Amino acid sequence: IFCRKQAGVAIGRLCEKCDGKCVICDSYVRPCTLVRICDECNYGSYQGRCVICGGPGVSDAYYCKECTIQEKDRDGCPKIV
Amino acid sequence: IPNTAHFANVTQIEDAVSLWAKLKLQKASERWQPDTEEEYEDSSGNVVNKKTYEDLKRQGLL
Amino acid sequence: SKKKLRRMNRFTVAELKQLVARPDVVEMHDVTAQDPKLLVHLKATRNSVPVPRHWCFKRKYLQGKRGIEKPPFELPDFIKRTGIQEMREALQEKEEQKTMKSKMREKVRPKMGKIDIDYQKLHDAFFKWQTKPKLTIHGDLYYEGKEFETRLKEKKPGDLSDELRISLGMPVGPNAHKVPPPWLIAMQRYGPPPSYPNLKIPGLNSPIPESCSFGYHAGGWGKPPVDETGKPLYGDVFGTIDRTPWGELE
Amino acid sequence: GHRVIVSDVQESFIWVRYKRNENQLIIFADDTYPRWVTTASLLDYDTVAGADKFGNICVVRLPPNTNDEVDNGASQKAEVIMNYHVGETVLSLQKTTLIPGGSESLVYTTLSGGIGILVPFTSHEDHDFFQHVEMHLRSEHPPLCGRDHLSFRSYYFPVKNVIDGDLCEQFNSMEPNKQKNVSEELDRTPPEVSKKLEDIRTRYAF
Amino acid sequence: ATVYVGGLDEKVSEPLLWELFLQAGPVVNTHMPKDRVTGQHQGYGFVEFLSEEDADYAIKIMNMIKLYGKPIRVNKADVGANIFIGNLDPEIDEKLLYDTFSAFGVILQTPKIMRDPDTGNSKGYAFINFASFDASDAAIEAMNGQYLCNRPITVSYAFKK
Amino acid sequence: MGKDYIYAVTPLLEDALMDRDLVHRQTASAVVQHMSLGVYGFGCEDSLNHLLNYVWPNVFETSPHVIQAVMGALEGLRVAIGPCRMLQYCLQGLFHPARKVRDVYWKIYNSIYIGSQDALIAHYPRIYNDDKNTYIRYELDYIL
Amino acid sequence: SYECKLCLTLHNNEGSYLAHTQGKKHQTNLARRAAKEAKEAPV
Amino acid sequence: MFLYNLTLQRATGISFAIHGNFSGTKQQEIVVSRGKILELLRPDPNTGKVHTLLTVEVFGVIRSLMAFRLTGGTKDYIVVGSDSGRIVILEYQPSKNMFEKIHQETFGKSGCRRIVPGQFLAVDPKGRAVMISAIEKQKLVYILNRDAAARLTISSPLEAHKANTLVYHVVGVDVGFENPMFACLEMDYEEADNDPTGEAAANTQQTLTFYELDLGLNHVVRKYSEPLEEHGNFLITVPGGSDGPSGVLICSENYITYKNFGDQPDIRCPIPRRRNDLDDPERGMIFVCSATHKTKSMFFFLAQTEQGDIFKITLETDEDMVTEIRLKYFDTVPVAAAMCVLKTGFLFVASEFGNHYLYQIAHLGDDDEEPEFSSAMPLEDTFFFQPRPLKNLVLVDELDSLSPILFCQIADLANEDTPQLYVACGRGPRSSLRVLRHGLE
Amino acid sequence: YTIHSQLEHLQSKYIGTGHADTTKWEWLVNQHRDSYCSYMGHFDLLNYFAIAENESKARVRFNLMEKMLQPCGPPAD
RNA sequence: AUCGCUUCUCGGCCUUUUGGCUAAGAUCAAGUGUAGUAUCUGUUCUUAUCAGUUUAAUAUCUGAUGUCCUCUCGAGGAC
Ligand SMILES: [Zn+2]
Ligand SMILES: [Zn+2]
Ligand SMILES: [Zn+2]
Repeated sequence: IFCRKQAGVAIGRLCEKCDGKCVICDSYVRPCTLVRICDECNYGSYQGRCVICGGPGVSDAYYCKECTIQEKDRDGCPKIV
Repeated sequence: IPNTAHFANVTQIEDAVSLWAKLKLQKASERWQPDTEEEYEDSSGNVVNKKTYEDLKRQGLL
Repeated sequence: SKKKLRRMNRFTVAELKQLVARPDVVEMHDVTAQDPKLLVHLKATRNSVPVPRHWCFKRKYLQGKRGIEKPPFELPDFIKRTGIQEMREALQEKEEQKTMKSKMREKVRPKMGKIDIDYQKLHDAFFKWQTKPKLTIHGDLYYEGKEFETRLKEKKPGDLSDELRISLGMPVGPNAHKVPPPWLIAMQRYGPPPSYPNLKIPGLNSPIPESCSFGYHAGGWGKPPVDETGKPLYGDVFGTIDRTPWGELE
Repeated sequence: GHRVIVSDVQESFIWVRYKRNENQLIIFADDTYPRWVTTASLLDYDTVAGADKFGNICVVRLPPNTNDEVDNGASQKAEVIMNYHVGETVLSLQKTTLIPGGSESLVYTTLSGGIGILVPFTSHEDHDFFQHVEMHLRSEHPPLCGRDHLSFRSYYFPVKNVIDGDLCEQFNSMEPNKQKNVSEELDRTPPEVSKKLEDIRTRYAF
Repeated sequence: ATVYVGGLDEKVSEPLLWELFLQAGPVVNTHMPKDRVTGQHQGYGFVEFLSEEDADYAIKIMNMIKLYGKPIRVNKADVGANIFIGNLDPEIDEKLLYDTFSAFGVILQTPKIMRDPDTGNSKGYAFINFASFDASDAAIEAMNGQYLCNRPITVSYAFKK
Repeated sequence: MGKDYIYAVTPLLEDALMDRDLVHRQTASAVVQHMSLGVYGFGCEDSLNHLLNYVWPNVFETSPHVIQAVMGALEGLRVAIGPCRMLQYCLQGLFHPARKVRDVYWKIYNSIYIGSQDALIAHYPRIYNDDKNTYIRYELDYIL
Repeated sequence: SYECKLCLTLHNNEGSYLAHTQGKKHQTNLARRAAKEAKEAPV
Repeated sequence: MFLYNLTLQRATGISFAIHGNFSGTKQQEIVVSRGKILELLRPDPNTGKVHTLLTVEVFGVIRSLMAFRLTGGTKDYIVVGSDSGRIVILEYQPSKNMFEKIHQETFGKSGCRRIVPGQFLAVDPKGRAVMISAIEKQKLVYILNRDAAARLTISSPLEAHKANTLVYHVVGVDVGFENPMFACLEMDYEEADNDPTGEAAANTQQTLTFYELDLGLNHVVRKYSEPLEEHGNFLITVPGGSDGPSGVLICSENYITYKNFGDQPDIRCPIPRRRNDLDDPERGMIFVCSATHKTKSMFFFLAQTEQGDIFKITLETDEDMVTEIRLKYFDTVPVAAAMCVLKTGFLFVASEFGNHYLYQIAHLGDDDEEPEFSSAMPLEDTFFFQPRPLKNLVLVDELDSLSPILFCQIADLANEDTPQLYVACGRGPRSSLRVLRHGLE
Repeated sequence: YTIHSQLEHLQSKYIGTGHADTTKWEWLVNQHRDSYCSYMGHFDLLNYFAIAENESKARVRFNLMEKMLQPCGPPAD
């Protein structure tokens, strides 16, 4: 399930369990570009969380270079809410 | 009518013959026939086809 | 019933084939399609690639491959050459013979560096003898048993095989030219077949293949079939620019 | 001298044969894509360069073994050996050499006042060199206007065997820091790079 | 269309069989539907060349072709049926011989020409295994003394060696 | 740096795309996906064409993992091989009698369309105009 | 894996193969095989 | 094969232009766009010669180009909307002679799509927000604030997704420190595709509409639609705020219209044509490009027409309303991709096919024996006028261009050893065959 | 099928997509509109047409955007 | 030669089937959560049209299965 309400300028973050993988491609490598999320899945208790685990925002969700070659990173906040 | 694919699943014979009829017409169309296409001027500044050119050529004028 | 009135719109396969401009395409279920004039124009476009066979079938994709026995994959030459396969066979037989206790003994005291195989053997295989495999161009989907289908539509006469030559009595190799097969003999005798009258036989209706021999024993060309006035059976049984590429490496 | 390359308006180049003694015009080999061509050129006996209305230039080559004389919709077809998105409608190609004794070239002249050349390579050393030059240049000096260079040059059909001299020639106008970084990846000196950049235009054009 | 692949060779594969069918003409069917037990070739097969005259001349040609090295015949699908034929024309070929002597029957051995071995040129005799003894009878009768190529024929039942 | 070993590996993937099992074809498809995204732009498109021939038949499939890895292989292969080739693979089954095949081809063509909807403008076929509509694009065949 | 070239059954493991060859449908197709076999063949 | 691609002569033809003090001074710079190129020229007032300072590659398509000035700063940023899913902000460094990327905002996918923004882009006259817009279903707005150190920032974007709607233009309306707001055209193909008869094809009306900010509540609210009489191409903005009224000139076929929402009764004017011309009884007339000189004293517009004729337009206005319109024939120059009307008394006429020109203004286009036209002058019949050679403008500069290069031929067709190029170029009456050579005259 | 809520949201997301019942009319009209949006976007096919007919870029894009409304005949029934 | 035996030789490939003894010399064998796929296994289908639903086509699903006498669902007939 996806948020997909369109993108913004607020970076996303990763818990430490979820540390390292891309958001969709589920890679572990060659991350190129930073993730951005929507205000609605940006506010409040959802500030600085794990887009996947829900855990605390510590490490930065990133985008596997394949995902940027196919521009699957131009859709917005992909938060599994 | 040959057993080419174009009629396969056409089982009634009048349909087959009209089908192969238009098919025949199209094959004769897209054939390049030098007899009617390939065309020759006589010396006299007027033109005929290959066929008629050789016809009157070898029956003693051209 | 409205589907049934559109079903009365569901025209005849002859309706289609006569309407259409390219009739090769028209197939069975084409007609139950909501827009057969489109469907057929599409299927008659250039370069397009038709649906697989097997959407009709009840069996799934290769459950029909289920039955048979199949031989293991065959490596590329330039990888056999580097002699890996024998290393691996030897290690295999070793470790299939060895017993559990000895297995753990070798776990605790390894045979470190049992073998070796040198680089530049590998790096030259992969970077100096790597070569284009056989590829199939746009369109030729693989379907079940395709590799079993032998091959067809070589109506050409000159097409000969080496096992063909051997099990027909003719020669294999550089002599597949200078060898007129046992069928060119009766080509010269009473003619080449009257559905391949657009085929000329080499040494019988064509000229001598490179350095052929005239004579009537085993191994020659015999009498090139000719009329009594001298004109051959057909063709000539006796025999009477600048292709440089533009961008090419030095 | 005796082959025809007809070029229709939408499908492609279509190689046609004239057999004089039977006096026939017969097809043997065409292309596998749609290409709205605007003008083509001959590079050899088997290779034809094409422009396209949407921006592209391509080079299409007959396979080396064509059964020239014989008697979906074709028998045997040609392949594509290069694919470049120029960027503007290219309205005339021509195989030519400019400066005296300069090696051959392709001049292309677009519809917006642009004129240029595509120039072969003679040595995998040259080839690999600029190949790496730009493969780094994309990564560390992307275009201004948001785009990606690989994707802009592979707008319609992907790139194949063309290097972007106009990205390479940007090393000059780059910054000393990056000039360093990249020429050090090449482990040549910015002198080595920039001279190898300039001279390749020197021996082909001006 | 339908041709009897007789003396159908065991290992002489239906694939090259159809490739020769094409190298002669309309390769439409090459089939030797064999024993339901063996799998190997069953001595007579059906070769369909979808043109009748195509199959006819292809048959005239692929007779005496050495299938499994042995002459096998494309046709319509040892008690002494050998005939001695002398005053023999030395100027013939072997497939010409098979087609000249096969008019009244099959040839279970092509005409073995008793030629001298010193040279390779014959002295004018041969013997030919035909299908039947009545076949050798009829052929040797129609060609008793009759017009051979250069030395008139003289044929009859053959001796045993 | 797969532009080197792509040739070595193809005959093994074609080997395992001619059946060996569900998981066999699921995994060979994943391999095709990643090869295509690596070799984007280096000209090894004949090899990915060859492997399209073998992957595309699995298009009618049911198991979620299998059909999913197939679809992934086709997005990768879309950037690496271009969208003409794949629109041509997707042409004939858009308007098919059936509905299982209509639906898979419209799923694919949707994903081919979303990404790279703008190339296709030069890849669409020529679709003749009947009586009361106009369907040809005369814009594109002005001569000049 | 294992096959029955008769019943065209594919098995992971031995126990299942042995239970297969303890004919129930193995038995049916087997007796049919024998029946059709004796059908076609029989100085 | 393995090829290397080199461009000898850049693209010359001009597509877009802006004018602003792109180096902070009050010497003005011009930023034009070739095809895939951003080129910046500075016109010297002394000779009248324009020096092409900076010519850069961008590897994309420039679909939209608009300069803007922050509220009170001395620089002139550039907002470029191109064919990537991004909006980009650019500046000049004369110190390095290079364009600099301030900010960068992704909003979607690449390529010249149809529902992804980038084709149209407008600003608010003061420099507070930008709107980016597609030709269907999508428009966004960005807010711009100086940071503490006055280095510009840009927050997340707003939304105006409205289905089944074209856009023939978008433009910022000049309000005075109110909420900024934008005038788009529109249309609605919706019904015309629900009607099996083709009736709704006809009988559909452009809707000159305004969306409005609400910077307090931070959203875009639909204020003011108004069904317009007939589709017209675009909308010239009326210098509002303090100067002038607000409002838009709708440039529709044959008719140019003032209009603003509120109390104003909407203002018309038919277009004056040239007299006794040789043009098809059917052929309409549309306003092609425009450029507005707004100065200390007053303001005015120039708009051009198909046969190349330029016109002057100023507003005859009472207290808060304007009252009537006067379009008076200025002169006729080449057909223009853009006009950029300088101070220092020139204007840049960006040709559309061939050599592009720099004229200097001689007389304000006022008070001579050329007639007077008006939106108040009633009539049954039209106006006319009779054109003439250059009266109010004087041809200072002439920059060459090959656009379009309709054909070529390489040869050595002078006795020289090296080859020349024979370029068949230019459109219609302004076409030519031109010789290129490697030498300098 | 919540996948479908998202997927006809995708149909609502991308004007020009399809589904298994889509009609030749919707298909070809969507491709026709897209063709127009790109003739406008790409600065050079505009010169191609401007020059092919004897029109001028304002004339060209005005035609195009008028045509964008019913490009391929009237609707289906 | 036969037939009875004796011995030996040979051939199969058959058959035989192991290192003795002790306290059978002693001892003992420690995996999930989720779904889901596939494979086995077990099982279940002649009935006669036609109408529809349905389906690419089948199928499925739904619905009934000529009158009159008469003798034993069955029969000869006016029809
Ligand atoms: Zn991802
Ligand atoms: Zn959200
Ligand atoms: Zn996490």
